[PDB]
Amino acid sequence: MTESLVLSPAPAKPKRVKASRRSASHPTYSEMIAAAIRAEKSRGGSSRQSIQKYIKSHYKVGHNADLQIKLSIRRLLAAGVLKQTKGVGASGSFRLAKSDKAKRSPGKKKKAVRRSTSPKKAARPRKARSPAKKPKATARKARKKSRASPKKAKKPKTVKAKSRKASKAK
Amino acid sequence: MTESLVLSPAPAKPKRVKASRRSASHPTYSEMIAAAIRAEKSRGGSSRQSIQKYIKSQIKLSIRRLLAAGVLKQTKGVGASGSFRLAKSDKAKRSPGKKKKAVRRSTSPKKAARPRKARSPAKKPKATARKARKKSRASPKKAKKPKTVKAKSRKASKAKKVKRSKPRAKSGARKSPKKK
Amino acid sequence: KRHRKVLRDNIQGITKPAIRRLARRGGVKRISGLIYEETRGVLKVFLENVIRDAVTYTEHAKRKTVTAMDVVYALKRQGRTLYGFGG
Amino acid sequence: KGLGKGGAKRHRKVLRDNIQGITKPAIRRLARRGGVKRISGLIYEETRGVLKVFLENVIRDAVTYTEHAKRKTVTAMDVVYALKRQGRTLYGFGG
Amino acid sequence: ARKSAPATGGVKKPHRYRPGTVALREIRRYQKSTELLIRKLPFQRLVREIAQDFKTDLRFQSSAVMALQEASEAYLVALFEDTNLCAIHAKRVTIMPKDIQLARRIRGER
Amino acid sequence: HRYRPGTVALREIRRYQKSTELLIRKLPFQRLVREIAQDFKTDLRFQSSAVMALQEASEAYLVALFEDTNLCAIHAKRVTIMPKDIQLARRIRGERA
Amino acid sequence: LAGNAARDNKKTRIIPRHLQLAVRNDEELNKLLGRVTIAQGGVLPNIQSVLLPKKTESSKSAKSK
Repeated sequence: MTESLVLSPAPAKPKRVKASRRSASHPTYSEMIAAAIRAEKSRGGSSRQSIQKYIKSHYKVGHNADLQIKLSIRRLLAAGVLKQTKGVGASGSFRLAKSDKAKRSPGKKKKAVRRSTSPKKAARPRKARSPAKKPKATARKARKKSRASPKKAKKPKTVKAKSRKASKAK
Repeated sequence: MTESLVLSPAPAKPKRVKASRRSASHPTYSEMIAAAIRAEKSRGGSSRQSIQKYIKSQIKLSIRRLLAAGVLKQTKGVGASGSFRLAKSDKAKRSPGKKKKAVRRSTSPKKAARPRKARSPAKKPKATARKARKKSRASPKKAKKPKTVKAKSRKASKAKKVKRSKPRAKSGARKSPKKK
Repeated sequence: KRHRKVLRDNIQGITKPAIRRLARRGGVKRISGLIYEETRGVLKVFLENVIRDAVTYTEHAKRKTVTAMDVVYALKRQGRTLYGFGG
Repeated sequence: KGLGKGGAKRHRKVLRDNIQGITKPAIRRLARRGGVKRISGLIYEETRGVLKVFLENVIRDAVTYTEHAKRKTVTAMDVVYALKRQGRTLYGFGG
Repeated sequence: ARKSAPATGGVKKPHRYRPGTVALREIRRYQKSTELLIRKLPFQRLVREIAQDFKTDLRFQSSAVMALQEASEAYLVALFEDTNLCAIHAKRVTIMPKDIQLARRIRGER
Repeated sequence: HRYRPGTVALREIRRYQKSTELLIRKLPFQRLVREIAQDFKTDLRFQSSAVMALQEASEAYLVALFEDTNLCAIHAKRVTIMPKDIQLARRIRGERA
Repeated sequence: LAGNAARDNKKTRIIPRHLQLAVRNDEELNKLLGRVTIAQGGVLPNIQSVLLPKKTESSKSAKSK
């Protein structure tokens, strides 16, 4: 039909121009779902809210994208790209389809840092009490007074055992 | 769990250190090769010996573990060694794939082969412009000047629509190959 | 009685570990899912053919119960002979 | 080109060539009759051994049948009896 | 102390009793004893089921069912002998259903 | 001009199937038949019909075997038929008995 | 021959298994009485070499994988 390849692209051309180009400005048309999957970091990406909040940036909108999202996801599970799991409290469970048997019950696995913000609690009785407990996020507490080791820390850092003491004495 | 409880003293007392202030070093058995793959500077993927070089700062079991986790998609080859790459997700279709013979987007030529099937010729998987439906028997040096005459006969609005339409295909031609 | 007429209902639910034990008796170590269905089918086809001679022998003798002797006659006709159940 | 040039043989029979007379083209036609596209180089020697075993089993009964009849000629009736018992019953030789 | 035992919750296993070891243990036992692997009663129901369609007013003796079962079990085992040899010829031990197609075709059965 | 491998085989497949002929040469077969029976019994005579009957059974047995070994090759991924196929076919068919 | 198999089995009585033995071990006694089913006769321990991998119980490649 002419509507799909001649008429409709004409008004959306400026939106697509502002969208992804060779300058790596944005993800492509069929990879926004993959972007949602990698950025979700949860048990399952919600069908509506998560996808909207990860595609909130500037792209082809108003072009009936609220049907085009459905029409695009309607062509993804053919090659085993995405799959779904059951739930009670999630609007959607779109997940990456990979070598986890795709039929596994939820478990537990986490890996983050929380004692990384602990040595300010050691500098408090030792050095100073500048932070006032607010700046605990990643980009915060980077206003210098933020060090953990000697010069070698910026380069590949070492645990600097007793051998490093003799090396420094050298 | 001793493999992760009494061998956990190994990452508790390694002279090399990881997962500290700043991204100085990568966590063990996870996101270790992520930076190396992101800084690929290669076609098709990395190799086992090259990865041995990058890790300098159980490889097969780690690769299988990352496959099970779901972070790796690679390609198949024999002359190329290794072919290691992560999940960049620029285009998941890659249906042509080139190799010396392919079809442009496999849809617009299909949209042109559809009149072939509908009309008298009903050709095998070959697709061309409209004038072949009027004359199936054609030849170069002769089957192109009528197109220029038709373009001259048509209007500036049609010419502008022609300039505007396929730029969609210009944008799409970089999706699947991801590059030149 | 005689309330059962059609043979649509199947009571041929061969047990999976029995197939595994039968397969492992012959030296099998990895059995796929599709193997189980045809394994019953092979048994059904083999049982169907051997029983054709049994009924024909039974009807000739005007019997109501198939004896072990008739089975041996049917079995030895098809090339697979059993010993100890007839003679 | 002239003369044998190598591999020539002018020694027919004389306690030889009985089983080696089934040359490679002869085996090929039998393979092609059953329908093949390509055969390995080892199938030629194996075919001669396979054919001999089948012939040996049949002829063993045939000579036994002939001796019981107290005659020296071996007829098509004796060999077909061996085939019938084995299961490869052959028609067209019933007289 | 503790763990690294046959009890494992979210824990790496020591890679013991790999696929094949259980089979190697079982093949020795089952080939060492004479037994009827198929349960007796379901086979008795099976032989009754099939024979009823061919004719009615038909019963089976206790030895008759046993005679059919032993022949049927031996037929399956003998078939498993040929089909297993098909797998090794194809560099497999998975006895995938392509074996049964070739084994039955070679004999004058199917 | 030059026939690439496999081109003539397909033509020869469609020819031998519809033909009526003996593929084993007559003279070597007579010598083979006499020799194998010579050791079993010394003083023997062979009728022409018996030689013809033996050849037909021997050829048909090999032809039937070739069909099964062809289906043994299709079980694998190789068009070529190796001694692996023939020996396996003999065991399944009961020839090695 | 059946009595010899019983001695190896350490049981005096010829169990139908013992009769199944000495029939398949000898080809000459197998050419006779071949297409038969022995009642309550266990199969011979015929195992293919492919079923035993060995190779340090690890991957064909280097190291234990």
